[PDB]
Amino acid sequence: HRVHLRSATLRDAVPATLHLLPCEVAVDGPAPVGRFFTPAIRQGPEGLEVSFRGRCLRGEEVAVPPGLVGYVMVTEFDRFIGATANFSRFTLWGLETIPGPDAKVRGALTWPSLAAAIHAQVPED
Amino acid sequence: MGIQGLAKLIADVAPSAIRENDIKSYFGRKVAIDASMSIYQFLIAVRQGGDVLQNEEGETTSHLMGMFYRTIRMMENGIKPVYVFDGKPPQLKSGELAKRSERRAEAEKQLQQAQAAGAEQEVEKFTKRLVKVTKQHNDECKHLLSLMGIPYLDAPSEAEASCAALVKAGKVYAAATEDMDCLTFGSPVLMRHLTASEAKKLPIQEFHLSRILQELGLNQEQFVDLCILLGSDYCESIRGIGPKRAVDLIQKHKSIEEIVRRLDPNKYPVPENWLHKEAHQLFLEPEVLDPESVELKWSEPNEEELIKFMCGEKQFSEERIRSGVKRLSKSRQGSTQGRLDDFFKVTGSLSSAK
Amino acid sequence: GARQHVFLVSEYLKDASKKMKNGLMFVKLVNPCSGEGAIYLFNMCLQQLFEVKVFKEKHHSWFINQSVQSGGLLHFATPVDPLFLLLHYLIKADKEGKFQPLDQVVVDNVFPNCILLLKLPGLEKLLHHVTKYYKYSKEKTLKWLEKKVNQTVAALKTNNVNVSSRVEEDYIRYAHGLISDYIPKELSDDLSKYLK
Amino acid sequence: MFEARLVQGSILKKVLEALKDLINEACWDISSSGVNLQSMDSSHVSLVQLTLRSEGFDTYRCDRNLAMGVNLTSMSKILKCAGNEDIITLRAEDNADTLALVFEAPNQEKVSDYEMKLMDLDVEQLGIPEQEYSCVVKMPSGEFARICRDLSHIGDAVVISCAKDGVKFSASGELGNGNIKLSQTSNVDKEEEAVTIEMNEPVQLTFALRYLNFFTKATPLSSTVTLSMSADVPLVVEYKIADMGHLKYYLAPKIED
Amino acid sequence: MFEARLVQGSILKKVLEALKDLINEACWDISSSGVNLQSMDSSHVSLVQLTLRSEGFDTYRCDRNLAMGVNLTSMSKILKCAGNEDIITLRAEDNADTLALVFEAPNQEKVSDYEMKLMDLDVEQLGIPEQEYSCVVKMPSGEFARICRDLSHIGDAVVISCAKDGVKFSASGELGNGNIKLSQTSNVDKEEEAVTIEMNEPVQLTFALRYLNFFTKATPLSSTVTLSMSADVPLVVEYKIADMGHLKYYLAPKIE
Amino acid sequence: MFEARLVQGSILKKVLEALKDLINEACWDISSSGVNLQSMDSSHVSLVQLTLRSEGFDTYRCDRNLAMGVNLTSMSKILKCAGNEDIITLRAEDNADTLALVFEAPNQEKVSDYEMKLMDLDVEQLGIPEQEYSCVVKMPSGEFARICRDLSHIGDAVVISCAKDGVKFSASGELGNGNIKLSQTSNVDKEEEAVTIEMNEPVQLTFALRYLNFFTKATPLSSTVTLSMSADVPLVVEYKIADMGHLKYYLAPKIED
Amino acid sequence: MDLSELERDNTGRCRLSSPVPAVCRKEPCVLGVDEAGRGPVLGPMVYAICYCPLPRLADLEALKVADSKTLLESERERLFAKMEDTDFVGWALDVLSPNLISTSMLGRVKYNLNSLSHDTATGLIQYALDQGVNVTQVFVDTVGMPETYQARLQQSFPGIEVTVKAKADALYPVVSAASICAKVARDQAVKKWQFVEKLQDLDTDYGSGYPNDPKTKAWLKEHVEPVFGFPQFVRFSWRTAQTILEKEAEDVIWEDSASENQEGLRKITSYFLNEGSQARPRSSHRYFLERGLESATSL
DNA sequence: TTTTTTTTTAAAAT
DNA sequence: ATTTTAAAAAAAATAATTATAAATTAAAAAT
DNA sequence: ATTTTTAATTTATAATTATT
Repeated sequence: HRVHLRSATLRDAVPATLHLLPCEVAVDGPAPVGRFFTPAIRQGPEGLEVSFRGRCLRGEEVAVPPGLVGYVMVTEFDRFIGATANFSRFTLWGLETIPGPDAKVRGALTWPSLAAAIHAQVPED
Repeated sequence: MGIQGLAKLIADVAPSAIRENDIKSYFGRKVAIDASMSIYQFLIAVRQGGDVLQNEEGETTSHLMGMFYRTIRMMENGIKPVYVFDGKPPQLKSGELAKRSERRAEAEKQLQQAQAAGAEQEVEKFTKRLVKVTKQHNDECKHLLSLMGIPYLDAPSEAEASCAALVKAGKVYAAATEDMDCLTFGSPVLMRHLTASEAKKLPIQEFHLSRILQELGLNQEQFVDLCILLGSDYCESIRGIGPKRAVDLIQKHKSIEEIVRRLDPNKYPVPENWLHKEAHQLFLEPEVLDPESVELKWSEPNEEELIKFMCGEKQFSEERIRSGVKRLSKSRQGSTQGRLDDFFKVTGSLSSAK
Repeated sequence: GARQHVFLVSEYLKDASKKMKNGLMFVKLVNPCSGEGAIYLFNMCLQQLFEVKVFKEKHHSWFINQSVQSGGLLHFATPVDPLFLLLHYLIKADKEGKFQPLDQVVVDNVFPNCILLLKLPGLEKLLHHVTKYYKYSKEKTLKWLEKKVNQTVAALKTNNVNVSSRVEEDYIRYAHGLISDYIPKELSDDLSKYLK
Repeated sequence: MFEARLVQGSILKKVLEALKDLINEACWDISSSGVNLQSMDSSHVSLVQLTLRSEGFDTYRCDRNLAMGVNLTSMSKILKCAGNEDIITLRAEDNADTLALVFEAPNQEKVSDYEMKLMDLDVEQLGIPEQEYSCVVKMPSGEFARICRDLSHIGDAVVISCAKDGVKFSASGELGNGNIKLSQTSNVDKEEEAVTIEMNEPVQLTFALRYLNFFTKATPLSSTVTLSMSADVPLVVEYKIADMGHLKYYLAPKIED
Repeated sequence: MFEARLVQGSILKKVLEALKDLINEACWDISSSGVNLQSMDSSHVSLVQLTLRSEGFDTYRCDRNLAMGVNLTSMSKILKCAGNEDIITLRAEDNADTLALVFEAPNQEKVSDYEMKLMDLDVEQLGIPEQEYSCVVKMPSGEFARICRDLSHIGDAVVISCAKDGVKFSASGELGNGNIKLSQTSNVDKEEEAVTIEMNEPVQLTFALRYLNFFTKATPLSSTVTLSMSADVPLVVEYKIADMGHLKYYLAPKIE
Repeated sequence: MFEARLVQGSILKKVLEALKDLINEACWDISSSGVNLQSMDSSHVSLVQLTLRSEGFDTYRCDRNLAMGVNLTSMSKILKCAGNEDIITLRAEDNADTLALVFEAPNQEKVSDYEMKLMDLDVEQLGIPEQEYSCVVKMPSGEFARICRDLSHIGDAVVISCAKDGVKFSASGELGNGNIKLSQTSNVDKEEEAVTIEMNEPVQLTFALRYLNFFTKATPLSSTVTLSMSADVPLVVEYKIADMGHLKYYLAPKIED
Repeated sequence: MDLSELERDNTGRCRLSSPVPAVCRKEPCVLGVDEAGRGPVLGPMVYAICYCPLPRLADLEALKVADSKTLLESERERLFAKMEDTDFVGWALDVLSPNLISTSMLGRVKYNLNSLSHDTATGLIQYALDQGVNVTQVFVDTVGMPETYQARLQQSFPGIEVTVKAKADALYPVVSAASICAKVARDQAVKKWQFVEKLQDLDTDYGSGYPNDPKTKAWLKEHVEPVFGFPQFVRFSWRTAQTILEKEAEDVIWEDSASENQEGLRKITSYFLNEGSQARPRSSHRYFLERGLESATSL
């Protein structure tokens, strides 16, 4: 299978905000999450405070560096595929703790810093 | 009304008669229970906000549910009840009827006074006091006891007197009534606060007349002269006689005629037309129904006409009543233990009480 | 509706559409070490191959705005040096021990997008440091790895990686495994000799 | 002032290890010919006949017919203070709240006295009669303790039937019927592992099992137990000590409906 | 119709003591070539194999392929009735779901019968592979149960490996990392305390511990047990009970 | 390099199973004459020490001194692995943060190379005087432990008393009273049964039953016991061992106004 | 009468009270804490302290407060309006939101309603001491056997005598006063409730809150959603709530033991049905194992 | 037209 | 100091709902 | 074989509204 990527969906998308759940859910598709998760954000003593299914969620935005702009992608013998949104801000959430330097996703942020270094072309001598 | 402070008297001066048992200690035991004052218990107890629990037909579904679940609470533990219904009230109850009509009249005048006031807890209290039992409650619960097969009786004079009749012939073990005069009527074993809830977890007070007549040192006539001296509902009471001085007075003179022969008429007079002799005759010999004339059997409760009547006429839940009668049937299947005292005589035997 | 994906890519992806209308395309080619299908992205406007790496970690999910997405699938669309995928097909083509032009070097039927690997200028510039005529050289390729390992000795010095196993002389053991995810086990097992 | 001595010391420890799980308080009645304890439990399901005759005592003595109302659990716990060979000696008094229990060493290196309060009791004296029993089954008490202890785990009620060939122990519940046919062993003349059944009427009556675990807790008193059964009578469980006296345990049968 | 009488069924008592804490409801594979057991545990961690050949019985009747649904805790409490030297017969009906155990006295003094209720459970048999295992250790059962209690006293992390100085049942914990060292081959002619090790490949892998304590409830079955260690497979723990049958236990390792 | 090997550490495993309920955390000491302990309990009521002489150890080499911070539940779970004849060995460095223990076999088959972690605690050693006692009582330790278990269930208090004629174990619980005479059996000459009681002044103190039940848990390492008391001093329960050190167990007296 | 602090913030603990009177700033008063909110699956959890001088205990007993378990809501409101008027009757309550108790009892630590109840009780009596209310007697009818509760409260607070028993609303005046204050406070919180989140076609009238109520059950089954379950108003650890979250909402399991209980993993379903799984180091370097990087497979 | 318990503050006499 | 008529008055269940426990419950574990 | 020494079970208090 060959999956062509549409180039018209890169420029016209809208910035938004994204939140990352510290667990898994069985549903993929439409969900009223801005109705509940967004208005229940309380700026407490340790960042951003919210509850989902009774579990306390402490979290904050993790600073994505420039040179790294988030894209939100919808799937669609040649094939096409098409995005819907772009962003630069995502909100990590830990279950009643800030994950911090022990986060596997904050440690995953430095791998494009490695991938800008492991894949630099070596010049000729 | 009733006997004033007889349970208080046993709690004060003769505490060996009380056996504070739990409800599970009668596994396979036959006992007679007053039904009508339990209907009074379930008319003053089963009230929501002062409004009585009724269906859409406008009939009182409170006491049917309450004493149906009472039969479930006795039978799921392993006690077979016997229910007696008070029919014709005795002719000595005229002063008690006059006082009851007077408190009915002042309670209903207080009901209209509180209804004009606009309060609600006083409306709850006065509707708790006012609601009385006619023949509709009695024959509806008689149809209900026909509808499970646990037998029901119609007492000609008094329900606790019929309990005393069926326990003097040994058809049952006890009388489970919070009214005290069945001990004076002749029932040996009383059960007190058996109408308390399962969730209230109140232990049951047992009152044997053997320990009562032993610790009081009295016969039946001296004990009933003591209980008239505390005060009966039928006759009056002497002004100025307490619990303990009446106990000393029965221990001195043993009869009310010798008591008024050896009292002070200048300080302690009897009421006019005082009828302690005929009240004494009525408490020794009331008009009871014969225990051998009725046979005792606890049949399997029929279910389909039970749930038909109970969900059509009374409009209840299917699952609760069906699980209740299933619990009744499997409790009848699995509560078949036999008691050891049925095959022996009884005799007291004390220790060296020093 | 359907499943939904989250990328994290540079903004140089945005300005590579002024020449070709559909000049970006998501394909599957060979893994540089294991040898199976992995999701890559190629360019010919700016002409750099982009590798996509997923953050598939247990018990994470995304709140897409007015939607939901499970799996925690954060995709890392990052630029990749194509020489690992080149050297896989060169060591496949060196098995018969002959020179072979590039049209029939990168040939695979399971991954049918092998036509894309022949259109890159600077192919001979990368091939000079590891090896018209084309024959794979192992010993020249093991000269090229010290220009990549010791480059990442200084590069992960800026990245401040705690490379200790108690979870210069320790970065060499850590950069031993970094390229080993992109070269097979036949090429990295002799690097213990070449770290002296 | 009641004073009693006895030779085999641990027989009292074993019988009050039997009484402690079933009877919580008992009245120790002193007679002229020995000590008798006819008790009946708090739920009217059991009766225990402790005949402790004076022929088995070493130096028995009796001033009057004493009756000590005794809470049995704590004094059974301190009767457990004596050893398996320690000699048990009793001392009492008429106007006293204390019963003296003398525990002494078998080599007499240690002589100890324990006392306890005797909280006075009132016991209904249901008089046992003497009657013919249809199925008198002398049978090992170790085997009986085995059968009741592992028929505890199968259900709640055993049904005991009998015939000429043997006796039946049939316990039911949710987990089927555990019907046990004990063979009448009249062929062997062993003293302990002998099952002898008197054949008068084949009775089929049903019993309890948790309560039977409360009765059968004293197989080192006698190795054999006499089970006397008849039609709708209370059970007789006889724990015969050969010269101390005959201990009898009583259970009412379950009724049918 | 069943007629399965064994001379001494304390083997059956010991295997249902060893199963009543690990598995609650299981399947007895009933076949004409012996008695087999095959059931996964409560969380799909361990499979059972009691490959009991029917040559030890007096007779063996199996009319049809019975799919036996039995719960083992309650019927283990049933089997605890039998003595250590008792004679035990197993009987079941042909068309009914009811199993009727028979216990018989050694000196024919009683006949003891246990009718007991059952329901039809699911039967899911699986195949078995066989490979030349990396480390096969013959080492006795009682000291194995002792050292599994000892490593259970350590913590909840044990690693098993072999080397040329002997096997180590190395247990790691917050108390401290401890070792149990045995000989490679024992010169003791007494077979109840002899340890010998067959080796093909030394490797170390991590195990669970409550499942190990479930495995070591088969202590009075046999004196010696042969354990064969191999990687990327469940373990094989061959409790060989003479010639009438053998017990096997499986345990897939931990992930590191 | 701290080592301690014993052919049979039965005394070690018995006292280290016994002390698991006395002190939750008891820091040891490394001494020239062996191992040393001086630790108080959690409620600060009872005092215990350990002193083992370095004669009978196989390889006891002492380099310097270090306060061995020892968790006693770690000693319970790490000397619970020792069997009937497991040959113990201790191994440590000069400044090891852990401590390794080796348990070899009589037939050299099994070796249990276990290691325990050390926890750092503040160390204090109270001043304990050594003098001559008012009454010295020597009696069997198994007999002492079983009669302590006997008269501890009767209440919560014990009255200690001794004389030249005998030793009084008086204890008056809320259930009742119980007193034990001990006779001087020095005519009988056994190892533990040779009771030798020397007396200087009859003194009477009160003590605690439940902490004495903790104290009696180290019984069968030493079949004999020495008791020793004076006026308003702690009682010294001496579990002295004829070849491996001694165990002196302390408890302060209560006050009764 | 203060309620606007509940309206501006109803996520954590909120304090609703009355100021300290002049005579209670000098006299050693009495203390009373009882419960409302430990019952239902909806609503907040209210503990209240009432306070009154020592000579006024007979006046509080003559105020007819102790019969406050068989009442009606309008009569509760008028008696509340009766006891708010007098200066010697003052009430102080720290209301606990269902957010606060649900985030308490569902952490790593399996926290407890009775433990959080005594923690709220200790913070309440410490704040009552720090407000200038001198007391000597403390009467709390808390749930459970009260002897170790009294020992714990006496170890925490030695200067003030703590006297706790069971079923003490019919025995002590300030206990039933705090009970009826917490009950009318709970009904005030739920009959005038505003949420945190936004809603459409909403219904504030939900029921009484208790799980066997039919209106509460109907609201509890009609406002269930698959992705989030419920708003902040609903407790998330109760058996009816856990029943309908496992029924209607999707399977949500967390990194801790959220009904998963996995130690060691590697089930034999993935060892015998599959013959050999691939033993490839997909996390080839320890960087991708320590940072969770996996190679891409498919879309 | 059909049942009476419980404290308790209470005035009041042996 | 107690003893107590009398006035008044409180005053009365009960399966369903749940969280939180409490002696009970087989069972290791050691005599 | 008992009697510990525990843990993981089965029914226990304290609440509430309705149960109709």
